[PDB]
Amino acid sequence: MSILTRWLLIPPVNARLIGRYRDYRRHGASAFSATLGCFWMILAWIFIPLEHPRWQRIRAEHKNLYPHINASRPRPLDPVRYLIQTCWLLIGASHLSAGARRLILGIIVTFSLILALICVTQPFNPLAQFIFLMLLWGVALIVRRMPGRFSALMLIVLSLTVSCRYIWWRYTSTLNWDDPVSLVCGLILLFAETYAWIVLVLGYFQVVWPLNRQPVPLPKDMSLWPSVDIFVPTYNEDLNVVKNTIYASLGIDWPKDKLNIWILDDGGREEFRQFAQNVGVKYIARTTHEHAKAGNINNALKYAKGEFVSIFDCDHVPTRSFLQMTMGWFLKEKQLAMMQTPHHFFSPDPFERNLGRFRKTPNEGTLFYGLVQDGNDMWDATFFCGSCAVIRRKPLDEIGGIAVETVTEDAHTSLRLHRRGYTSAYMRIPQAAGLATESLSAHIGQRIRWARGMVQIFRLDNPLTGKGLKFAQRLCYVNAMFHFLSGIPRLIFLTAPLAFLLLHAYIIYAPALMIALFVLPHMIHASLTNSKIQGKYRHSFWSEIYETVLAWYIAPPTLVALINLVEEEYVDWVISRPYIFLVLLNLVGVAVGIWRYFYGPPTEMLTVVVSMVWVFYNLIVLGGAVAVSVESKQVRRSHRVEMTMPAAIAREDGHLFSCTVQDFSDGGLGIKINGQAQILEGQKVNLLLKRGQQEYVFPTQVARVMGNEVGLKLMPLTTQQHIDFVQCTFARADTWALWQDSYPEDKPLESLLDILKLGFRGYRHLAEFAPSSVKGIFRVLTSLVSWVVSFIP
Amino acid sequence: NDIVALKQAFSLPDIDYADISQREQLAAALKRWPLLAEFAQ
Amino acid sequence: PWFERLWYALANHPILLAVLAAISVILLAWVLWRLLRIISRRRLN
Amino acid sequence: SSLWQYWRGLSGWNFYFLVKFGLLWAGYLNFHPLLNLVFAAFLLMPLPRYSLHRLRHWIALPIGFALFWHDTWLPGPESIMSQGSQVAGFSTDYLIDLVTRFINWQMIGAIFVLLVAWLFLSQWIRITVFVVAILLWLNVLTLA
Amino acid sequence: SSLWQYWRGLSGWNFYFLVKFGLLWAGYLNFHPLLNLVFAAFLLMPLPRYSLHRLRHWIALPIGFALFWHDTWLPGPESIMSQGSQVAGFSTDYLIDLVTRFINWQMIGAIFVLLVAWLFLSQWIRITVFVVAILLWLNVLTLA
Ligand SMILES: Nc1nc2c(ncn2[C@@H]2O[C@@H]3COP(=O)(O)O[C@H]4[C@@H](O)[C@H](n5cnc6c(=O)[nH]c(N)nc65)O[C@@H]4COP(=O)(O)O[C@H]3[C@H]2O)c(=O)[nH]1
Ligand SMILES: Nc1nc2c(ncn2[C@@H]2O[C@@H]3COP(=O)(O)O[C@H]4[C@@H](O)[C@H](n5cnc6c(=O)[nH]c(N)nc65)O[C@@H]4COP(=O)(O)O[C@H]3[C@H]2O)c(=O)[nH]1
Repeated sequence: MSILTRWLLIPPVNARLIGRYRDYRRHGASAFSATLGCFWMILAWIFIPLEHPRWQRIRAEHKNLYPHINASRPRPLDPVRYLIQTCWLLIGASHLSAGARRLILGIIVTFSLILALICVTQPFNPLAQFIFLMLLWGVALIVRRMPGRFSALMLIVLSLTVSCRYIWWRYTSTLNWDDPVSLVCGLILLFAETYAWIVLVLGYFQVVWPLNRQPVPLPKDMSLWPSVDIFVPTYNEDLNVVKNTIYASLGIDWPKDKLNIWILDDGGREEFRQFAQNVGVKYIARTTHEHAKAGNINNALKYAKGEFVSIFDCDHVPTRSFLQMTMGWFLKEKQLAMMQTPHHFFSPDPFERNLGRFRKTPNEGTLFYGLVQDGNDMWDATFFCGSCAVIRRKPLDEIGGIAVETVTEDAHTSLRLHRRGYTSAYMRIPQAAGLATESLSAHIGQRIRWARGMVQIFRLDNPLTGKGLKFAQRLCYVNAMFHFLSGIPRLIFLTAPLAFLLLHAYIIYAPALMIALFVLPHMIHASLTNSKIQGKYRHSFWSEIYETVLAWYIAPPTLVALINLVEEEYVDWVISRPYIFLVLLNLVGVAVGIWRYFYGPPTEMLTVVVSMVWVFYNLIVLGGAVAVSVESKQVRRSHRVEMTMPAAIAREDGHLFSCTVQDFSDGGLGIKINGQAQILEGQKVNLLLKRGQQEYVFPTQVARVMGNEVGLKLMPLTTQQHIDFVQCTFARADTWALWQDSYPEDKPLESLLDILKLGFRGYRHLAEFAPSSVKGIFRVLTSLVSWVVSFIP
Repeated sequence: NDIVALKQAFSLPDIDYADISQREQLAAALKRWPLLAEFAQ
Repeated sequence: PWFERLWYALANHPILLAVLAAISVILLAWVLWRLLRIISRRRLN
Repeated sequence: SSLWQYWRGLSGWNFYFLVKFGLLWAGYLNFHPLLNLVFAAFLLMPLPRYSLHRLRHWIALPIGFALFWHDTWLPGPESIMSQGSQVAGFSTDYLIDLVTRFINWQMIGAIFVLLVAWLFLSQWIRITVFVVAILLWLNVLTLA
Repeated sequence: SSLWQYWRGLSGWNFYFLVKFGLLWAGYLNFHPLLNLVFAAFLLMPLPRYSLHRLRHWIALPIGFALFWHDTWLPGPESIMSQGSQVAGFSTDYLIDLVTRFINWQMIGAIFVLLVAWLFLSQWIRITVFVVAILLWLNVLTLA
């Protein structure tokens, strides 16, 4: 029958069709798909001039710029996608006297507050409110592009005016006093939002003015420098994690006559005793194990004799500049009794490891140790955070040592020191790096312990109502304690629209337009103000993910306390149960809402849309939370730190070649050689590292050669070689500061896109494994529709 | 050059760094080799 | 009714209220900036 | 073998057909679908040489001009040739005023907008096949 | 050329067309869809050289100014030229009162917020396609 085709169709087109059909048959594509593709091709080339060289040049780089379209994979409704993408592109764009000064301040402040009260309590019609919204939002946007602290204050005040307006409107004209069911839940949501507003106001106060304390130079004479004792308390950590801490301590740039390093062991392990004997540091193994780490430190204080005590965790390695950058203030302020240093984690956190964003997004704790403690510094409320700190022993002996009551002993002892009149200080430069939690369960547990301790301090010591303590200190401490009571409001927020969608209950009795015109400015201004203030500390919309991960596990213990090596990828079902339950509830709500959009009253058309967008936001948040709960592969014994240093390699025949170190770990290095000079996968190599102008040699064995990249494994080193290696790789006083300074800034829209992709990735992750089999089908359907829509944006 | 990197990164123009490790190594070297001790002092 | 009178005065004036709010924000920011500078200088000494 | 490059389309004459169709839609043209379809077939009919194609275009330019003139309601050129003496006998200022009054700027603006839209849509809309389809539809309407 | 990459868009004239559309919606305009469409086609006419593009913009600026003046309900140039001497000879108080009554702060605020929205859109959503579509819709509605 090929003769008929040859006669009817010109042979070039016939050959093209036959070849395309054969290619799609070999790839499994349907013959009907090939026929439809050819029909579209011919109808286009006759109804669309594809001969234009402009479109040919666009097609030349179309694959690189738009790799989401495949010419060899036809799909139903392809021309609709082409038209939609084309429409998106065409749419898209390609001094004075005291009394007079006080009176002037009084009049200015009262006038400004009267104007703010008028702005807050002015009823509007929707158009007037919208104009007000656009104007104030534009003012915020303009002030955003203005570096400094005055702009931060302006944004704080503007946000406070907007939030006070929102709360005033909610408390005046949203509570519907008609129903007994549309009242209790509405007031519950109102109380949740009032708590959130209070937390926001106290946080704005806390970081209103970071102090930016600077190190004070030490005296030139080395005989005036004070004696420092370093404590390293260990209970069950392996020696491989404390060795680097001890080696970095032995290399601290402090006079060895005035530096004693102690290893505290609550396990009575003989390996630690022998290690202490070999390296020359002290050792204490108490017979009675009471009060845990606080008791260990107290027993150590019973023997140590030094002016200052510096507490280090097992995994935290100090830089050599730590004592020189810290001790200056203790000799300047006689009242000082505590100094704090940031906590940095070179190990990838569970979020960073699982979600694949390690060096892109900032760490969870760099907002606290980067901005919050600096804010607490101004009000003299910088509390002990466990490690990377120095305490003067004379004040610490008066208070009876480290507090032993709560599980968070550091905050308690800092609170006692502040209540006895002593001050505290904070230094911003990261001078010690530790290991992050190895799993989501560990993060949940440590946060639970911290929250339990903070609630215990709130119930027992009660910073609000105690003894001599400044009001700013009270506010800072109560804000830190309230931060851990946010689980219940988060649960309310995640389960609020399900009320109306499931059981008709008007939580907010206002038209959807007015809700959009009042709630939205609050959120927009809060996001902008935080993005300016906590700029290189936390990306936008990420705090909700952490909050929702913690909420279900922090709310029960906090409430009770108020009353009284990944071999294979897997999903932590036990940890992820609450997220899956909330996803099921929200999606059954969205099914009911889809029903109500048609079979419900027509007047409730925008309200259902508002509830549905709320449910969609909830689902994105919970999907990100689930995405956290899948553990990525981890077979590296030691974690690697990406640092670029020039180096050199020495062979046994005496040839030296230059190389660039790209990453280092406890027992290896990774280097890059321009051309793969001379190295094989078992040869011994001497590695030359420079610390300033001094060069150090370390024996290595080659483990992997993959072209330019070479992996090296460290040979058994002596103690001095260990110290030198730590001083050349880990305890460098430039790695952590530049690490924190290299964090990208906060882009709210890009952050939203990343979080949406993360939620989609989490849904796809759960589309593979399923605890309750039934959920499998639903998850697969959701992922299917979601990627179909993504292909049709 | 770590201290130089810190100074270039975050202010710190008046904190003179006292490298006590280098001084202790130099003193031990002067004690160990009498030639260096003779020429230095 | 004085609050009613004040509201009716600016019932449909969003531009004027935006100007007043910006003025209040700038002035309160200046006062807070002065106070926080004073407290910061006293804090570092 | 690039034998397909002998059937290129009617790029350059698509504006002609579009203007004629617009005039027909506006009622200012006496349309002959059969003659237009014959002209389109002649234009789309290939010639062995590119120089022969240029010669065909040069021959069809007077043919296209004559067809456009005759499709309009203007009187035949023979009457103009006969009465040129009488026209010259009339005052020239009155003739200038009359020709300035006769020109309709609305149609000129519409023609300019159509030319711009044809130069732009020659990216997403191949005008040759659409013109052929519209001409076939008009021929079918006039036949049945 | 092969590409004709000269359809750069209306660029700043999107705000001009948006202002015209808003004034027409307010009801203060004697809109001319044909003249607006011709002006838009003139602005979107592809030109090879950038110097010709700049010259076209410079020439179109007073043309657009005159078209905007014509499409309004303000009196024509004859009245202005006849009453300029009287306006100059009038007292300052009457001129100040006339200026105050002529300026509407609501109109100024609407124009400013429209300009800000146009800036935001032109940063994210281009406006040439929307302006052309709106002009075509208005022309079709008026002609039909
Ligand atoms: N035999 C051997 N080969 C090594 C080693 N380190 C790197 N490679 C090789 O280099 C590739 C690039 O890995 P990367 O740059 O570390 O970037 C890695 C890393 O970011 C991540 N990754 C893979 N496995 C692990 C793991 O066990 N732990 C961690 N933390 N990340 C891992 O995935 C990326 C891609 O890794 P691959 O697809 O496996 O491809 C790896 C692998 O072929 C090593 O210690 N031993
Ligand atoms: N900084 C650095 N160190 C390197 C590199 N290559 C090897 N090492 C060091 O050499 C040790 C042995 O690695 P291996 O023999 O390839 O044997 C490796 C390899 O089989 C596997 N592995 C670890 N990470 C990766 C990875 O990213 N990708 C793959 N494909 N395998 C990995 O786990 C084994 C244990 O590796 P580790 O526990 O990391 O212990 C590693 C590490 O200390 C490198 O490119 N960079």
